[PDB]
Amino acid sequence: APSRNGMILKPHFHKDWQRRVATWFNQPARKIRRRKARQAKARRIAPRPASGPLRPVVRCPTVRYHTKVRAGRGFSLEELRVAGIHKKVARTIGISVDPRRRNKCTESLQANVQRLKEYRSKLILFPRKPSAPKKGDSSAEELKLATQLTGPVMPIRN
Amino acid sequence: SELAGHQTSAESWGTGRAVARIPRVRGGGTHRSGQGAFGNMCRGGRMFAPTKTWRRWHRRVNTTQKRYAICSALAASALPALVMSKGHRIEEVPELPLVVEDKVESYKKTKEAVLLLKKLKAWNDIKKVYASQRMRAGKGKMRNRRRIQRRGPCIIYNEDNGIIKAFRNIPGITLLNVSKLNILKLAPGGHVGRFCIWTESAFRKLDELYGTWRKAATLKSNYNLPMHKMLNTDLSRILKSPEIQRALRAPRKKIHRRVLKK
Amino acid sequence: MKFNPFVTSDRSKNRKRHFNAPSHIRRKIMSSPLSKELRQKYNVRSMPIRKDDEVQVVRGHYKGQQIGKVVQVYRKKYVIYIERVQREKANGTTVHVGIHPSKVVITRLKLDKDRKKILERKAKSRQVGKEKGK
RNA sequence: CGCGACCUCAGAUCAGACGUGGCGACCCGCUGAAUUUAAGCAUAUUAGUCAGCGGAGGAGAAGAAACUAACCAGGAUUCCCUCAGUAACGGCGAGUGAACAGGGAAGAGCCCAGCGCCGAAUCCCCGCCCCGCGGCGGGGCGCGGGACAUGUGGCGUACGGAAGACCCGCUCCCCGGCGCCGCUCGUGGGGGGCCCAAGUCCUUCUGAUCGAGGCCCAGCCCGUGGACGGUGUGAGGCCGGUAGCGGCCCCCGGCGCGCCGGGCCCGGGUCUUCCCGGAGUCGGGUUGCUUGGGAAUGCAGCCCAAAGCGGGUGGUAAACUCCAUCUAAGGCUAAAUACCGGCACGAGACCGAUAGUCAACAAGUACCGUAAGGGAAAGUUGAAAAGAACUUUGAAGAGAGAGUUCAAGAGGGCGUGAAACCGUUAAGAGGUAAACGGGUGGGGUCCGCGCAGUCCGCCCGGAGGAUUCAACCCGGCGGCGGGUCCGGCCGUGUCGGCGGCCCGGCGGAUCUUUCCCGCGCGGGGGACCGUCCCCCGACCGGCGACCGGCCGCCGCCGGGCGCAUUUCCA
RNA sequence: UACCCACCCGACCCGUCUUGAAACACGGACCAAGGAGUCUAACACGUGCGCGAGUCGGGGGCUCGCACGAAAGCCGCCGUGGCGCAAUGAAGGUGAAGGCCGGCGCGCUCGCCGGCCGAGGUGGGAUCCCGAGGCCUCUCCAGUCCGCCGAGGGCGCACCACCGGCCCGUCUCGCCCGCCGCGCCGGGGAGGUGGAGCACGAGCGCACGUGUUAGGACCCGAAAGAUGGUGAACUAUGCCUGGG
RNA sequence: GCGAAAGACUAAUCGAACCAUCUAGUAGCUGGUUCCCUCCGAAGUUUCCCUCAGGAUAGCUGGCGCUCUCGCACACGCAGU
RNA sequence: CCCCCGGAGCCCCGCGGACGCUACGCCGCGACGAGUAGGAGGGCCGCUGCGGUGAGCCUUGAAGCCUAGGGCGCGGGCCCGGGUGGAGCCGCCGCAGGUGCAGAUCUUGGUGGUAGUAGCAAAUAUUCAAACGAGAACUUUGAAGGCCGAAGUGGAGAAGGG
RNA sequence: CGACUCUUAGCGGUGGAUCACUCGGCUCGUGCGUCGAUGAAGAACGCAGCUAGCUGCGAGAAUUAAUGUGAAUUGCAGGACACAUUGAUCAUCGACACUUCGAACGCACUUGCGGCCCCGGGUUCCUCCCGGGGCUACGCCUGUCUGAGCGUCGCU
Ligand SMILES: [Mg+2]
Ligand SMILES: [Mg+2]
Ligand SMILES: [Mg+2]
Ligand SMILES: [Mg+2]
Ligand SMILES: [Mg+2]
Ligand SMILES: [Mg+2]
Ligand SMILES: [Mg+2]
Ligand SMILES: [Mg+2]
Ligand SMILES: [Mg+2]
Ligand SMILES: [Mg+2]
Ligand SMILES: [Mg+2]
Ligand SMILES: [Mg+2]
Ligand SMILES: [Mg+2]
Ligand SMILES: [Mg+2]
Ligand SMILES: [Mg+2]
Ligand SMILES: [Mg+2]
Ligand SMILES: [Mg+2]
Ligand SMILES: [Mg+2]
Ligand SMILES: [Mg+2]
Ligand SMILES: [Mg+2]
Ligand SMILES: [Mg+2]
Ligand SMILES: [Mg+2]
Ligand SMILES: [Mg+2]
Ligand SMILES: [Mg+2]
Ligand SMILES: [Mg+2]
Ligand SMILES: [Mg+2]
Ligand SMILES: [Mg+2]
Ligand SMILES: [Mg+2]
Ligand SMILES: [Mg+2]
Ligand SMILES: [Mg+2]
Ligand SMILES: [Mg+2]
Ligand SMILES: [Mg+2]
Ligand SMILES: [Mg+2]
Ligand SMILES: [Mg+2]
Ligand SMILES: [Mg+2]
Ligand SMILES: [Mg+2]
Ligand SMILES: [Mg+2]
Ligand SMILES: [Mg+2]
Ligand SMILES: [Mg+2]
Ligand SMILES: [Mg+2]
Ligand SMILES: [Mg+2]
Ligand SMILES: [Mg+2]
Ligand SMILES: [Mg+2]
Ligand SMILES: [Mg+2]
Repeated sequence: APSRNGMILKPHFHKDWQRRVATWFNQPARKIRRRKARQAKARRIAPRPASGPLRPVVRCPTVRYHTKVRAGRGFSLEELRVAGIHKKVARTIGISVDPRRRNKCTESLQANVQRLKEYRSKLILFPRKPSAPKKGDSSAEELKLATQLTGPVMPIRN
Repeated sequence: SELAGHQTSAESWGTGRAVARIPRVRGGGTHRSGQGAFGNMCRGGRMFAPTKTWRRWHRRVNTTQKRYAICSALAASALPALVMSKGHRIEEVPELPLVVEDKVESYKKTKEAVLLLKKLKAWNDIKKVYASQRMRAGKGKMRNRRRIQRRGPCIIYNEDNGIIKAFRNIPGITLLNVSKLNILKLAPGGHVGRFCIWTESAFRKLDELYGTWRKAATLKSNYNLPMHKMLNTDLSRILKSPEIQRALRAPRKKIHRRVLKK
Repeated sequence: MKFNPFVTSDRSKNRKRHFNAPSHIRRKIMSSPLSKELRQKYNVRSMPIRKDDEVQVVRGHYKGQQIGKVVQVYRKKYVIYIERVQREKANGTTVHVGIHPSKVVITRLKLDKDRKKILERKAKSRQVGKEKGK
C-alpha cells in the first residue's frame, strides 16, 4: 500500500531468498587459503615468474573500449613463425599460446612480436642437466639470479 | 538454529474445546501432547524473528575518516591533560611524546624491557594495570572472557628486531607498528588519548607516514592532514584582546529581583 | 599468552578434559613437588606421585611436618590416601582423608628402574634448556 | 548319411573377474503442486521450488566455440565483482526478468573415428624359469590357448598432417627393480610418544586461602612462558600446562646420488604431390513443456528430412543480395569453484537448564498409536560421606538426646530458597462483603535522642597558663612577574641573496630522441614550471618558544632578632 | 512516609471492542516463571560526520601460526564502475551561450568579418557600504579624536515573484544556402509550444531517526489446497476354511 | 474403498480416512501488545474503488525546520472581528 | 598644582575579576502547562552483553533473597537500617541487545476457594468361635446361615495375554 | 481473652522462582573428505565374580596379540604377581577374531526344509544313521567345456 511519493519498487523477494543466502564469513579465511597457494606455487617452481607465463598485448573489443589494452589469452600462431619460436616449445618456455586468434594488422602483430623478441633476450634458460650443452644461458647468467618476477611478467601499461 | 522449537507437528485444535487456539502437539501419552508449539509465547517454541546469521554484523568507514581518526588519537597522545585524564598515571614521566633510543627494538628479554619502564618512570601505569585484575562481572566469565584489566602504555617501533618478544608478558602493553597503527588500540573504548612510547626510528617516520601539512604523506598515495576549523583554539585570549573588548557594549548585571506591587 | 592453535584455552573444554581424562594421563596430572633436598640433589622440580612415596602435607586442615608414606591413589576421585592422614568416623572406624598431590611435597621418592630414567631424562631436559639458553 | 568350417544361439555350482544396499550437505538427470501472490479469479507467480524419483565424488557438472563480436577486435571451463536489477515478458500487471564488453581468482591443454601410410607393427588368457610381491608387476623362454582381416599397434587429426626433395643443427628421455645420500617451513614436512622457569618465602586473615601488607626495581623469583584448567575461596611461582629453529625416540610422508634390469635412433628449419569432418544426424513442419529467446531461447514426441566453395551462426518472418565467424553428428581434464551429511579441530558482542538442539542427566530415552509416526519430564549436599555410631521412646513409619560438620536454619529430590498458598505465636479490630480515595486521631514496632540538644564557626575584650616567633635584616635555595628583545636560540608575514637549485625532493600528458642504455617505443639520464631547503642581510607578528643576564615581587630553607612581640591552650 | 486500628468526606471492576460499559456484552480463580513490532533488501525524507566536480568499494591484491585477528594497515588499485558530473527524443541524433561594439554584406530586427565583455534584466530581497544632519564635551572661539543617534543614498547574496535567454522534441512560418562529390544531400532563420532541460555545481561516501514496502513479518489466531506415505485390530462387502 | 441403497462404514474419525511435509499457508476478520514524566494534540470529513468490516486520495496532527520583523523610543503584515 | 588605586577605600570602579563560569553552566523577567490515537521530546528510569575507565567493592561476606529498620524522586526507581547467604559483584564514559507484563478461553509448573464438600447404591447374606498375629469387621480354620446353581460363579482350551 | 474472620506482623511448611555455577547446546571458521558381497549401513540376542540401564564388546564377547606408557586397579570382593618384571592400568592400535538377521546369498522364512563336496563314529562306502569341514542367491564381462539350429556353406 503506497503512501505519497516513493518509487515503485519491484523488490524480488517473492521467491525464497531465505533458504539460499550465502553469507561471506569465509571471505577473510579465503583470502588466506588463496595466500597460501600464490605462496606455495612460487616456492615449488622456484626460479620461474611467479605470476605465470608471458602473455600478449591485446586490444579490448567493443567501441567504448577500443583505447585500452590487455594481457590477452596467449600470443597468436602467426605471431610465432616470425619470432622464430616453435609453438610446442613456447609452451615449455613460459610463453602463452592461444592458437585461436585471427591476426588482422601488422601494427598489433609486430607490437606483440617485440614482446617475444624482448623475452628471449632477458630469459635465462636453466639447462636440462647441470653439465648441459647449447642454448642454456651460461653459469654467470645463472649465478646472478634466483629471481622470481613478482607481479605480471613485462606488465602491459597503457 | 532454523529449526528452533519448530520440529513438532502440532495442528491446533481451535475453538469449541475451551483451550487457546495455539498449535498444540499431537496424540501421545507423554505430558508433551497438547502443550503448544510454535508460539513465542510457549515452552519449546521459539523466539521473535530467530536471530539470523545474515544480520549486517560488520560496518564501514571511509579511509579518510579513519585516517584522521588516527590523527586525533595521536595528537591527543600528547597533551598530558587528556592522557592523564584516562588514568594513565603519567606524573613522574619526563616528557609526553615520549621518544626512546632505537636500542629498544633489540631487547630480547622481559627483564630488559621492565628496566626500561622503570627508568622512564612508566612502571606505575603497568603497576596500575597490575592492580586492576579481577573477574568480569557477568556471564562472560563462563565464556573465555573471565579476567580483565586496564590498558597499559602503547609502544611503537618501526621494526620488530626482537622487541615485541620482550614487551609481551608485561600486562597492558600493546605493540603497534608505526606503518600499521590502529584506532582500536590507540584510542580504546572510543575515548581519546593513550600513553605512547615512540622509539626514535618510529617517531621520525610519523611525518613521512601520514604527512606534515605543506607536504604530502609520501607513503600514502594521496593523503594530507586535516585542516582545522579554527587556529586559536583557546578563546580566553581572544575574548580579552583589545580588538574585541574595545568593540563591545558595556554589561548589564544589576540583576533585577522583581518588584512586589503595593 | 598461548599461541599455538592446535591447543584449547576454553573455560569448558579443558574443564571437560579433566574429569574425563583416562588413568594414562592422570599420572602426569597427579604430580607433586619434591622437597628442597631432592630438588637440589636431583635437578627435578616435580614428580608423578606413586603408591609408597613418602610425603609431607603442606596445605589443608592437618598440614604438618610429619612424613607419612602414601597408601593408595584414587586416580578416580583423583586424590591420594596417606598414612596418619586420617579421621575417626562415628563408630571409631578410622578412614583416611583425601589430599592432592599438588597440596603435598615429596620427601623420599621410592626409586626404581622405571622412575630413575625419568629423573635422569627430566634433569637432562632441564639442563639442555639451560645449555641451549647459554 | 556322415564328417568339417563358420554364423547365430543355449547350457555349465566351469577358470577368473564384477554388479547390486547404504550414506546422502554439496553434486548430476528428470518430475513436479498447491498454499501462496495478483486485494477474486482461471492468465501469470510460488517456480523447475517440495515431495517423488533417478545418479555420482572428495568435491560434483563443464571444458578447448558450429563461441564471442562488429573492435583499430577478442579467444576453453568455473567462480567473485561488475554489467545490474539493466535489453525484454506480462488480464505489459504481479512479477518477472538475463545477457554482451572490463577487472580479478585461477588458469593447461588435449585426445578419438575417418583419409592414408606402415608382413597386426596389436591385443587378450595359459606353462616354465629370473627378479618383484600388505595398491599383482616387470624380465626372459616356450608350434601353450584365443581375438582380430566385418580389423588389433605406430604416425596423425585440422592450430595442419602426411608424404616427398635438398636448407640447418646434433643425439637423453621413459619405466621394473635394487640400493644409498641430503627428514625436505612455521618458522623440522604428518602422526605418536616421550620430555624442557620461577615462593607454598615472611607475617596475617581463614574451616580451608588462592585473599592483604611485606620481602634487595610493585615488594622476593621467573618471565621467547602473566592463555586456560586443576588444585576444601580471587593463585604468573603448587601441578598440568603456556611460551620458547626447546630436546630426544619411533613411525609415516615426500622429495636428492649410485647400481642395475629393461625399454628408445625419438631433431630443427626450406621447395613440391596429394588428403581431409563423423546421418535417420543437421535442417524443416508440428505439436508438448521451459525462458526471457521472442512470427519459436531452450528442450520434446511425431511427420517430412538434406548438402559438400557445404553447414551453423551472425537474436521480428521472408526473398534476393552482398560481408564476418566457427566447424557440429565421437571423447578427457586439474585449478580456483560448492559443502546444515562424516571425521577432526579452532573460536564467539551467543544461550545459558520452562533458555539453549527433542536431548547438560537411562534422549531420540520413558510413554502413546496397530502403523506412518508421535514423543516427554528430569542439572546443584558438602570440600570430605566426615552420610546420625550410641542411649532412648516408639509394632513399624517417625521422633528426643547425642554425634558429625565453618555451616545440617547444607541431611541423601541436600547450594539459595520468593509468591500464591497454607502452618501456628502477638496486636488490633469486626451487624451494612470486602476492598479503595481525601482528612485527621489512638496504638505499636521500631528509629533519632537528651541522664540540657542548648547547636556550631569568626573576630574581639578581659583574666589565667605555655612554646618560639613573627615585623627586620643577612646566607642560601626555589618560584613568579617586568622589561632592555640587551645578548643568544625560536618560529610568522615581507624583502635580499638564485644562495639549496646538480651537494632539495616530488608532481606535471611541460621540453630535448643536440644526450646515454635497451629494444618508432620502453628505461635511463639532461632542460621547464609548480612545489618544498640553505646563506645571510633588512622590516614585522617578538608570537607560552626558549635561554642567558639585569630587575621588581613572593615563597621555602638556614642564620641572625629573647619578648609591651608572635604564636598554643583553657 | 510505611503497620494495625479509629473516624469524617469521596467511591462501581479492570482490560477491551466500542455514538455510548459498573454492564443483565466478552477475557480475567490466584501465583510464579515465559510472552508479541524483530532481521534483511530496496526506496524516500530528516539529520550526524569525511572529502568535494568527486567521492567511494568492493571484489580483488600486497602485509599471519591471529592471542588480540577471522581484526588493522596499505594498493599507477582508486577506477575496470556506480553514483554524480546534462537532456531530450518512439528511433537516426542533438546537445545549454548570451550581451555588446565596430566593420563588412542594403543592419532587410536576414548573412558574414574584427574587437570588447561574458552568464540577461525587474521587483522584492538578511543585507554590507556610503552617509546630510544632529547629540555632548566648565566659559568664547578654534579645532583634530571618539562614540551614540541618524533622514537620505550605494553594492546586494539565499530565497521568493516576475519579466528575458540558450539545448533537445514537435508544430507553424518563412529566409539564405555549402557543395567530395548530384541534393527527392546536407545546411542554416522567425515565431510558437512540449521537456522529469541548461541559465557559473552538490554529489559522492559513511552514520542514525522516521517512514514505506518487499520480505513469516508484531504476536497469536481458520474452514481449505497440494505432495507423498499407514491402515479392513472396528465395520462394509466379497471369497476361503472351520463351529451352532 | 466398500454400502439389500439409509451419505451407511474405512479401527471413539466419513458429504469421503489417518500420518508427515509444502507449513510462519492465507486472512479487509476476533484477542493482545509489557517502564516514568513534559508538550501539542484528531477524525469519523473529500473525490475513485468488485467500494459499504476495507482501502485510495481530500482534510485535521506532530515533528522537523527554515525566510524574515522588531520591543534594542524609532513595525509591516495578517486576521470565523 | 588640580599629582601614583599594588591603593579610591570601595553602589562603580572601564588597572583585574562570582561564590557563580559542568559556557549544553546558572539567573530574571513575564507568560502560560483538560487529553483518548499519534507524534515528539526528555528520562544519574529499568534489564542483560562488550571496549574503556573507576590504585571501584568482596571470605572483615557478593547476588539473590528477606524485612509495622531512615530516607529521597513528582516517578522509572532509587537510595540507606537488620538477617541469610554463601561467591563473586557494581559506579561513570562509550558501544551492543532476544529489553521492562495483569490482559491475549496467552505458554509451562504450582496453589486455593469450592471442601473436608460430591461421593465409596447393580448380583437377596451374613453370624459365631478359635488361630495367627503389636494391631483383626477385611486373613485363616472350624461351626452355622446363604447364594451360583450344570444354558453355572462348575471343570479344560484359542486368540489374546505374558 | 469466649469461637470464626480480616489485616498486619513473629515464626513452622509448599512450592519450587530468583540468584550463583555448568563435562550441554548454538553459531561461525579451519583441516581433511572415512562403505560393500573379502560381504556395509541398519537390526536381534548374548557377554562382568558380584550388573538392571547406558556404554563397550562378540562364543577369544565389559575383549584378542603388540608398543608406549608406565603402578595401579577399585562400590565390595578377589586376586596374580616376585612393581629388577610386554611388568598392574590406560592409550594407541598394526597382530588375530566377526553370535543371529540384513543388498542377507541353497529355498523359504516355520525357524523347516534341502542339495552337492570332504574328515570323525558308523560303515569299514553299506548306506543310512550319528558326528565334523567346503560349497549352493540373481545379473553381467573375459575366457573354457558341452551343446542346438531344413542359418550359410564345404567335403563326401
Ligand atoms: Mg594471476
Ligand atoms: Mg527453544
Ligand atoms: Mg546477574
Ligand atoms: Mg548407489
Ligand atoms: Mg486477500
Ligand atoms: Mg488471490
Ligand atoms: Mg481464494
Ligand atoms: Mg497459474
Ligand atoms: Mg516456471
Ligand atoms: Mg521465473
Ligand atoms: Mg526434492
Ligand atoms: Mg566467455
Ligand atoms: Mg593460575
Ligand atoms: Mg582457580
Ligand atoms: Mg611448571
Ligand atoms: Mg539438435
Ligand atoms: Mg514459465
Ligand atoms: Mg566438442
Ligand atoms: Mg567429461
Ligand atoms: Mg570431472
Ligand atoms: Mg528444569
Ligand atoms: Mg530444555
Ligand atoms: Mg533446587
Ligand atoms: Mg534451582
Ligand atoms: Mg549455611
Ligand atoms: Mg546451605
Ligand atoms: Mg559452592
Ligand atoms: Mg533448602
Ligand atoms: Mg502467617
Ligand atoms: Mg489474636
Ligand atoms: Mg469491529
Ligand atoms: Mg443492562
Ligand atoms: Mg467477543
Ligand atoms: Mg545503475
Ligand atoms: Mg483451491
Ligand atoms: Mg439425505
Ligand atoms: Mg498535559
Ligand atoms: Mg541477547
Ligand atoms: Mg516476565
Ligand atoms: Mg436367583
Ligand atoms: Mg482352571
Ligand atoms: Mg524446574
Ligand atoms: Mg531454576
Ligand atoms: Mg546345422
